[PDB]
Amino acid sequence: LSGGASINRIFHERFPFEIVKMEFNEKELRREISYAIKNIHGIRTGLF
Amino acid sequence: EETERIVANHIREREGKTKDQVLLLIDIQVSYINTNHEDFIGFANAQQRS
Repeated sequence: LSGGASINRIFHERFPFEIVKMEFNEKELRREISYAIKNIHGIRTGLF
Repeated sequence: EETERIVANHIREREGKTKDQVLLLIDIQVSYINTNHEDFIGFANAQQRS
């Protein structure tokens, strides 16, 4: 396999996949968010 | 004369302190604006406000 053809694979196959691979761990992420919204508000109240 | 004098005097002394407190009380209201008051929040505008 040639070098340049591989580069296309790097750009359009590897890079996307490397990105997809980094897990969100969303349950722990959602916690981060909820903590985040309480902290911006905090000492102020509610809406919006 | 002297009675009117002393009492009128006392009034002006009290005038200061009461006005200060009246101002301060309103200032307190601006410093924090509570949203957890039950009479305040219906929430989604009408259809929940009494």
